[PDB]
Amino acid sequence: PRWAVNRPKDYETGRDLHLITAKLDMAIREDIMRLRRIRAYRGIRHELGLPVRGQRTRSNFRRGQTVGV
Amino acid sequence: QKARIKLASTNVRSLEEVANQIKQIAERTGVRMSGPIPLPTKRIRIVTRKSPDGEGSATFDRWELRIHKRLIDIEADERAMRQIMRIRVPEDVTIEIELI
Amino acid sequence: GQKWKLYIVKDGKVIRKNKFCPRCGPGVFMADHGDRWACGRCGYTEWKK
Amino acid sequence: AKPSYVKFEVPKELAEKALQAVEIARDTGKIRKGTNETTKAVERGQAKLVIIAEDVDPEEIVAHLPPLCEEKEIPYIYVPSKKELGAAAGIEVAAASVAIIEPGKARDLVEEIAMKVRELMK
Amino acid sequence: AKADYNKRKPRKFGKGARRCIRCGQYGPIIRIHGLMLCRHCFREVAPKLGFRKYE
Amino acid sequence: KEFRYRGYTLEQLMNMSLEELAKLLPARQRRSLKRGLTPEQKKLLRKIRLAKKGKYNKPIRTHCRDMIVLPEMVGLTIYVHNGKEFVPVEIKPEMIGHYLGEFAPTRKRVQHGAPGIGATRSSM
RNA sequence: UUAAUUGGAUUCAACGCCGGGAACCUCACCGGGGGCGACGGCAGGAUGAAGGCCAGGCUGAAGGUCUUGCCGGACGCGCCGAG
Ligand SMILES: [Mg+2]
Ligand SMILES: [Mg+2]
Ligand SMILES: [Mg+2]
Ligand SMILES: [Zn+2]
Repeated sequence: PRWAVNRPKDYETGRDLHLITAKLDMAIREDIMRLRRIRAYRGIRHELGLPVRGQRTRSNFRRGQTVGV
Repeated sequence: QKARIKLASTNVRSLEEVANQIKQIAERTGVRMSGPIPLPTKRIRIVTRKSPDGEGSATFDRWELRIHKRLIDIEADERAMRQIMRIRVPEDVTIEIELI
Repeated sequence: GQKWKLYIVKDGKVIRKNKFCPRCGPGVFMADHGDRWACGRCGYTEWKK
Repeated sequence: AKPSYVKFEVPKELAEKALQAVEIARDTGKIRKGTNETTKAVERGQAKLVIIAEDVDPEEIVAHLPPLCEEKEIPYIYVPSKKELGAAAGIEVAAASVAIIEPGKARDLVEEIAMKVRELMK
Repeated sequence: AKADYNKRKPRKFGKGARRCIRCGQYGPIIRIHGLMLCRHCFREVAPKLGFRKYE
Repeated sequence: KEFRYRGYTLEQLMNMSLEELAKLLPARQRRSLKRGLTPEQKKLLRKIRLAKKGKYNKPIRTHCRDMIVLPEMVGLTIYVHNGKEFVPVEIKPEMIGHYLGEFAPTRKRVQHGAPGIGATRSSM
């Protein structure tokens, strides 16, 4: 069924495709690159390495070292 | 040929007084009466925080309002129907009459 | 100031230069847009001449 | 209208009937001062008692009532002064045209003075 | 006109659609069984309405 | 290496009814279009069509952050309010189907300083 | 850190607490635009005060204001107290 493939309604051709291995990787990379070219909000979030789907960041998502006072 | 009577109140004594008046009216004539049936009580419970501010331990009030009910079935007879229509309830009792 | 002029009224004859709205009676006067009969209060897309 | 416009003479009786019979009329009637307000009324005949004082210059906005007198019945009289005409009916300003409709208990004098003005000059 | 710049919009939902009928506060309104009272106002008028603290 | 959106060139997208275009957009855009446009969006669209026709030689400024980018808006520059000022956005073909507000950030990037007194337990 | 990230509470007895799960409203914060002075008095005002509008500019959008002139008849924040 068409509702089972991992890339329905392709952005370029309009068809229902299923990608595996390298093709999948480069398709995802191209999607993120397109978001970055137009300077969209999600593209900026991808560049800065920050959460993209609207999470709060004051408490969690901490990956670093404690700073001294 | 039978009439159904519903009563409700927040005061249990007035309910019984009105029901007893009806029972005496029915006995005072030749007429059959389906006895006063007790229906389940309505409880309205509301829980609120006490303090106006948000400081201090949290404590609560549990307020409650109780509504009692009765049900009476009696056959419609003009001699007795007028008498039960002439009885006037205290201000805290609701009464409704219907024909079935 | 005073706004009552531009009406051709001679010594004995009163005739109004600006017509009144067909919705109302005589006396209420239109503007002088020239492209359409502005009418002030009704307004008409007629392309007056 | 204005004194520098010789229409006819200035009888005392007309002024007596015109200035002294609106105080008895104001208390039982409605008042419409102003030339522009009255002009539409008199064109539409809404005017009933058109009293015109001679105080308004130039001969621009006063030059409508006489040429319109023939268009309607327009029972009208002339007022000598403007100072107390508003005191007769209205507010304490200078008024030129105090047109009223259906005054109370002012019928015989008004009808007589209207007939006199009708037979005097039109 | 000029009074149009003083009127509020007629909201049908949200916190702005309900006020206490005794003090006019927005916020913690008790909606149970059609009451429209603050949690503050209800505490002091409950005995008059017939509620009691049985337990 | 032209532009295509679902197998269509730009021109084929230009000559489309708003309903036909709505079948290509994602679900959120389709529901927003089906439910109609708000009056503010109507005024903005009127200005855009005027500017395309060859009139309105003035910059376009708008408070509508929820307007969806449409193909007929390509090539214009719009100034979108970010809360305190209007920022220019140059509409490119790969922006079809996005809200305008996505291109006008409302917060400034954070560069942290030195933690102050009370930032740790020992500093209190 | 920021244009603003509105405020209260700091041992037990502050920190899923202010019934505080804020898209608008809530809202108190930030950028911008509009509106309001019972009652007394001063200017002024039917030779019309105050007030309202078809079209078009200004504008985020707005008879808000301006352009263009039409509508309404008695009070008056342009000034002083006061509310
Ligand atoms: Mg804080
Ligand atoms: Mg929420
Ligand atoms: Mg808010
Ligand atoms: Zn309350």
